[PDB]
Amino acid sequence: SGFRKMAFPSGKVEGCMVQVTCGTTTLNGLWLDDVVYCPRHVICTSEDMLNPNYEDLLIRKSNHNFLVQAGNVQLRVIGHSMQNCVLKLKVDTANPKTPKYKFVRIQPGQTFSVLACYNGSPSGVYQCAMRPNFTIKGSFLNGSCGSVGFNIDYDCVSFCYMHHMELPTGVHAGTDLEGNFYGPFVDRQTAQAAGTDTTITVNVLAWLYAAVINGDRWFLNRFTTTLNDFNLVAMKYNYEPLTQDHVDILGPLSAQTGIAVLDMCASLKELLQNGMNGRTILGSALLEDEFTPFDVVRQCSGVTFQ
Amino acid sequence: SGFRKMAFPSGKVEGCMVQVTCGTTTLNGLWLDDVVYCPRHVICTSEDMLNPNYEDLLIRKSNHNFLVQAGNVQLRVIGHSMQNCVLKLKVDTANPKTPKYKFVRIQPGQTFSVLACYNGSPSGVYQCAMRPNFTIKGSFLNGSCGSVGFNIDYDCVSFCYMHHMELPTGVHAGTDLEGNFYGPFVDRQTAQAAGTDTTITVNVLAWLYAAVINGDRWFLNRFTTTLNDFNLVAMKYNYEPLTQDHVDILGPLSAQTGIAVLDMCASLKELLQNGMNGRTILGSALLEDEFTPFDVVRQCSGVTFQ
Ligand SMILES: *[C@@H](*)C(=O)N(c1ccccc1)c1cncc(Cl)c1
Ligand SMILES: *[C@@H](*)C(=O)N(c1ccccc1)c1cncc(Cl)c1
Repeated sequence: SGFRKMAFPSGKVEGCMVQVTCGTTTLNGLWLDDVVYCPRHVICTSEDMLNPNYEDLLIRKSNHNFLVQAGNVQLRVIGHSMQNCVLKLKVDTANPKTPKYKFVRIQPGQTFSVLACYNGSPSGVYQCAMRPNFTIKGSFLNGSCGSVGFNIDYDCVSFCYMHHMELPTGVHAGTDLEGNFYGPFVDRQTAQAAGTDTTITVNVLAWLYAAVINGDRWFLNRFTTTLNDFNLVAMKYNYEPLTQDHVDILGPLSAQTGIAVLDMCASLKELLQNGMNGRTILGSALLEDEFTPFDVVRQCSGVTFQ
Repeated sequence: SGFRKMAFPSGKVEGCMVQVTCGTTTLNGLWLDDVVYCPRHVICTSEDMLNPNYEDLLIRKSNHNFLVQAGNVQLRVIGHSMQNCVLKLKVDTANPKTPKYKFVRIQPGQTFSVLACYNGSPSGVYQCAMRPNFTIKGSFLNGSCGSVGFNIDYDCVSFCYMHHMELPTGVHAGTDLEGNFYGPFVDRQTAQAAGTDTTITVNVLAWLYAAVINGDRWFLNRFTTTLNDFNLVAMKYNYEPLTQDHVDILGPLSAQTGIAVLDMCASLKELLQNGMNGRTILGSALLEDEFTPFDVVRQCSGVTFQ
């Protein structure tokens, strides 16, 4: 029992983190086989990151302008190319710690683990969700760009995020590992802002099921609701719509607890309309929306990775 | 910016986890140099864990009664001994992945990372605090016993916790790595219960400083308080006393923010007396007490580990 914001073991990713330096700019890179991936804004100085022409900045660079450090061991760069917003640095040594991996792009609503890094050295690991507005509520300081987000499935690391920037509200934006930004953000200095967010409804429902599995039942009730009537209430409280696929995905958790999905929707309705009245759910006084149905099944059932 | 429940990178500990099997009992062990550490209740069956005489149970065992698996590679046990509530299994191979380590015992109020494991295979990583009542609010299923808690300081892993059992309220108890339980718990079947807990005051204050550093200031006020007058209020709300050493420890965070410690106490007072009035602090609607002053400095300043 218990329920925690739980990340994947980070060791497989720790063995890929390196430090990339170009001029006075130092950030983090990801070393898989004989390529180091990193943000292309590694080639920018302070005045460069205003309206940068990255193609122009890159043709002015040489292989020897890039220093890659894997621990205390220097990696010789033998090739470089730009792909969207990431740089690909060909090095003369393949990483012997390369795990089985994929480059995947995730959906808003999905979760992943983040291994925060500084100067190529891992600092901490935590769980994040992709917000509906394509930002993430991360924890990142200066120098963290290049840190990656990932999921692990058995032995295989699915890299889904590379960190680039902080937005003015303190939230974070970055790219998938092909260099394509999540959401309407660019790797330059503009007035870009997050734009409005919503609560991830299916995840809140998953977490209420997590609570029932763990013995919190005070918020249950005898009422039911229709999907349409629930969706009317969700829209009023800035929750995103619930679909029949969301209902289907919640099926196993429904069947394990004996609580129909639309019955749990009725509970969520009351919670939105009445608040929590001085009580808590899984140690929280807010409706938590950063656990997916998969996350709940994994933690309340117990799947490992090798 | 941002503030997350952040664990240490787990890779150094992943390389020490093994599976230990005795009869039909399978759990997790920690392999450092040529010793595997695990709970001594590995030698108990179902009827054994009622009023077990562990000395009697152990003398009946042989080296070959213990199967240790490190991945898909079997480890030959060449010696065994009991030390308090842990078993020490001497194996014929030293773990080549042994990090620099220490066995430390932590204080209630301190935090650590937990690498949850099943069948010797890591499942997830998260942050925990030692509660004042010496339990931990973990996330553990059957088979997790033997999982360890730890902190990392540069390159050195300080192991502080080995998981043993779940108590009836869903919280968890275990030992330090010398086999000595945290709190008044025993590795047998009794009606043992957690006993009353308190909120870790110095940690709440640290977290309010974390919030100010990150831009939440709504809870600040012009009032101050004396240490004695604050401690009168804390006792009424089941917070533990704040000492002059707590005030000293909060010094750097006070100086970084320009908010005197006793001024932040005045804010906490008002928060305890008035609630949070529909607002949140660092994304939480409760006063959070599982970050130490060290945790806040590490995350809001950015220290790594190698
Ligand atoms: C990612 C990175 O290294 N950035 C810096 C920081 C300082 C000098 C050059 C580059 C960075 C950080 N945040 C946003 C952007 Cl566009 C670049
Ligand atoms: C730690 C462990 O392996 N336990 C079991 C579980 C099933 C059979 C034997 C031993 C265990 C779990 N929780 C409490 C205690 Cl005293 C033992």
